[PDB]
Amino acid sequence: TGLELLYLGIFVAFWACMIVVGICYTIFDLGFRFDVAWFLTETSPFMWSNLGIGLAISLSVVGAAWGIYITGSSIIGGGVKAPRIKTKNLVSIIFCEAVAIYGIIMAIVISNMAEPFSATDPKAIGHRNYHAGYSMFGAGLTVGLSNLFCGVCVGIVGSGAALADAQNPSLFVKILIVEIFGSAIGLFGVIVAILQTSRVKMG
Amino acid sequence: SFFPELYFNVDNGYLEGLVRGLKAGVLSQADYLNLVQCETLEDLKLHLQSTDYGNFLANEASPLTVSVIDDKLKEKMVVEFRHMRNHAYEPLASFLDFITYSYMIDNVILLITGTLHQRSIAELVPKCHPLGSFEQMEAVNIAQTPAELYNAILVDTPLAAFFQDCISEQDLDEMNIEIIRNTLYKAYLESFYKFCTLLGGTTADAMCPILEFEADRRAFIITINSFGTELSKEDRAKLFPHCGRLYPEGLAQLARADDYEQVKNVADYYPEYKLLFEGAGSNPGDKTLEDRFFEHEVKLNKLAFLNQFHFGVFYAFVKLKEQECRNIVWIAECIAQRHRAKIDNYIPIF
Amino acid sequence: GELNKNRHPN
Amino acid sequence: EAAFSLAEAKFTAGDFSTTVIQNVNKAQVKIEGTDSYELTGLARGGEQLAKLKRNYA
Ligand SMILES: CCCCCCCCCCCCCCCCCC(=O)OC[C@H](COP(=O)([O-])OCC[N+](C)(C)C)OC(=O)CCCCCCCCCCCCCCCCC
Ligand SMILES: CCCCCCCCCCCCCCCCCC(=O)OC[C@H](COP(=O)([O-])OCC[N+](C)(C)C)OC(=O)CCCCCCCCCCCCCCCCC
Ligand SMILES: CCCCCCCCCCCCCCCCCC(=O)OC[C@H](COP(=O)([O-])OCC[N+](C)(C)C)OC(=O)CCCCCCCCCCCCCCCCC
Ligand SMILES: CCCCCCCCCCCCCCCCCCCC(=O)O[C@H](COC(=O)CCCCCCCCCCCCCC)COP(=O)(O)OCCN
Ligand SMILES: CCCCCCCCCCCCCCCCCCCC(=O)O[C@H](COC(=O)CCCCCCCCCCCCCC)COP(=O)(O)OCCN
Ligand SMILES: CC(C)CCC[C@@H](C)[C@H]1CC[C@H]2[C@@H]3CC=C4C[C@@H](O)CC[C@]4(C)[C@H]3CC[C@]12C
Repeated sequence: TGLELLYLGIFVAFWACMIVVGICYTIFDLGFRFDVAWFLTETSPFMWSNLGIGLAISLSVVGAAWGIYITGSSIIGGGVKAPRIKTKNLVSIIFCEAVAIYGIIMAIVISNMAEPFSATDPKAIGHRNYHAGYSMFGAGLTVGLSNLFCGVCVGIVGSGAALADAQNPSLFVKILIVEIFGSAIGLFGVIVAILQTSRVKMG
Repeated sequence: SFFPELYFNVDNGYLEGLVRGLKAGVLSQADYLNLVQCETLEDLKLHLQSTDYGNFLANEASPLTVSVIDDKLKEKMVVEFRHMRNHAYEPLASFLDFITYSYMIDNVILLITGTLHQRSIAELVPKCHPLGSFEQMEAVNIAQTPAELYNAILVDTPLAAFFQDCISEQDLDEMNIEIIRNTLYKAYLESFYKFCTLLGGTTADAMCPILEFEADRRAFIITINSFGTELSKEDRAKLFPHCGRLYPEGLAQLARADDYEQVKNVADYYPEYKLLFEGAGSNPGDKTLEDRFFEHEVKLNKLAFLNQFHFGVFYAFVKLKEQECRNIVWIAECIAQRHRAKIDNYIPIF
Repeated sequence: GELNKNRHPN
Repeated sequence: EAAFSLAEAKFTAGDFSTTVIQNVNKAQVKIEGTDSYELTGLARGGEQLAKLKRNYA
């Protein structure tokens, strides 16, 4: 757990620093320097929107790959003695890959909402552009993380179903239902993302 | 929870699937009945060829003997376990090594028994269990010197950690070989339980019950078998593993125990063991205590397969196939000796 | 069984 | 009956034949009380092996 120790140390140090910094800012009457408005406003909307698109695609692909290998290891381990699995259980893999597809689609649906400003002053950038950036980032986060969790869940269920299939053929048909449920979450994320960027308009 | 789902299959998913596929080949109840209905060991081989075993026994000589069948079954199990081990990574490799320590502990006892009685160590290897083979050459060509053998164990054997329970090589000639074996097994079981607990997650959940039952049955049977012997209570209590569910005041009561009635009273506090003791009539014609413990062990190993992302599946498969090999050998013995009446004493699996 | 003075088994 | 008891013992105690044949020591029956196979089934063998002894006795 050496790497876990490093991560825990970094996390604890960062958050102890944050606690002490917040205490110092609040107590020394220097709260006006902790402009969260300035951070959210000066930071370009392009950063938020492009991070949103990149996450929408990359986290979806990460979940798809996670599920694909989680279920493919089990498929190819079980198929050594029951090769029929390789034929029937590809559906599990399909579901995992489906996740990634949603990703790209949402990426497109988000990438179509981008447009330059020709402005730098926050009053000039405006509520419309700032909300467009924030909502593209939020939709990217929603789709990417929902797809990540859905892909991992479908992969776990598919590995379970492949291990069950290796011992009784008549079980996969009844375990796929779980995968279907596990797939729905992905769709939900997409829907929410589509609702978040429905009225988004940069320019 | 430890979330073994996310990362278990990275290194061990293929082996998880492979060992479950192997477990799918353990004889079911119907196969056991089919083998029970055989008349001759040749017919036993015929009925066994239709199972996962296949042609493992076709090469051997036509005049089959129970020893040949047992040797072939042991060889098949050893080959399967070795193939699984060779494809396993660091954590699962350590787990499988811990599994093999159980047989290494018997093999080292054989080695010291032969050396003390002045028989060539190289001539004892054939009788050692293959899964605990001492491929290390430090414990070979020892020249029949117990001190050299002890140094070889300490230097070039994973049992060096368990041999620190002893104090010196003189103990080899001091303590009875059975006491040495039981002390080594106690140390090995405690180390195995600690390792499984450190692994945590589904591994600990699905493996600690099996080791706990192992410790409890070790305590019960060491208490029951040592009543009529010179093994004193103080020395007896040293052989009780501390992993079991009897550790608080249970092992102590067993150590103070002086009769089978007192052992039954101690077991009464634990319903899971109360049932095993109740069913163990121990009179001729019904299951003995050891058979009831075998049934419970098989049950625990079978339940080890309801979990998915854990290493306990490998230990469960090894023990289940060991029991299957013993069942097949028992059926062959009943066939050869024409004692059909007891042919049902095999413990079914799945 | 027994091993005699010459350790010969019986 | 003794042979079947031996098979039943091998069922539980495992391969104790080598252990029995190696720890010979001194003869308990002659033509003594010098028992040498006590604790052989201490952990697993137990009653079966004990029964086996009785039968062969
Ligand atoms: C160990 C793992 C590797 C590290 C990973 C984590 C990295 C964490 C990142 C740290 C950045 C923190 C932001 C720094 C800016 C805010 C500083 C602040 O609040 O003070 C200035 C604020 C504002 O200052 P000001 O606005 O009056 O100053 C004028 C403005 N400047 C300086 C820019 C010209 O308040 C003070 O003036 C406080 C003065 C005292 C300093 C107190 C600092 C707080 C922390 C001190 C102890 C360290 C905490 C950790 C404890 C040990 C580890 C657990
Ligand atoms: C167990 C941990 C040990 C405790 C100490 C932990 C490390 C903290 C030290 C970090 C280095 C900072 C040293 C001071 C640097 C100079 C800063 C400066 O100029 O100050 C101007 C700041 C800000 O400016 P100002 O307030 O002086 O100016 C007036 C500003 N107006 C008008 C708005 C009010 O104030 C000071 O004068 C601060 C002086 C003391 C600062 C001491 C460090 C703060 C953190 C202490 C730890 C907090 C937790 C305490 C409890 C812990 C218990 C476990
Ligand atoms: C570890 C998990 C997370 C929880 C701990 C860390 C939370 C915060 C981490 C982010 C960095 C720091 C954020 C705060 C920045 C300071 C903002 C500021 O100055 O404005 C304050 C604001 C405004 O300050 P102001 O100076 O503008 O005052 C208002 C003045 N008028 C109205 C005239 C404008 O007011 C507050 O005090 C809000 C509370 C938040 C600030 C304190 C942060 C708390 C940090 C944790 C320690 C809590 C103390 C008790 C410890 C025991 C806890 C159970
Ligand atoms: C706990 C006390 C207080 C600590 C406070 C200070 C901050 C934390 C610093 C670490 C303190 C604990 C000591 C840990 C040392 C590093 C981790 C263990 C050793 C190590 O790095 O070696 C291996 C990784 O290889 C490597 O060397 C790779 C590591 C380098 C990667 C750098 C990239 C990360 C940069 C940080 C940003 C990411 C933030 C994520 C939250 C891991 O060893 P093992 O576990 O395999 O073997 C077991 C034993 N080592
Ligand atoms: C016990 C644990 C601690 C619990 C306590 C809460 C800790 C939360 C940590 C955040 C910091 C504390 C919140 C209060 C301080 C906010 C900053 C006030 C400073 C200030 O005056 O800035 C205004 C702008 O900030 C603003 O008005 C910003 C408003 C938003 C503040 C809150 C945002 C925090 C981040 C939340 C992220 C959540 C993520 C969820 C996934 C000025 O502006 P002005 O209009 O006067 O400008 C005039 C320019 N000429
Ligand atoms: C080691 C890791 C955890 C980070 C280091 C902790 C950080 C938060 C601390 C350590 C020393 C601190 C500095 C100490 C002194 C001053 C002078 C003061 O006039 C402004 C703040 C400033 C510049 C502090 C900023 C915050 C600071 C850099």
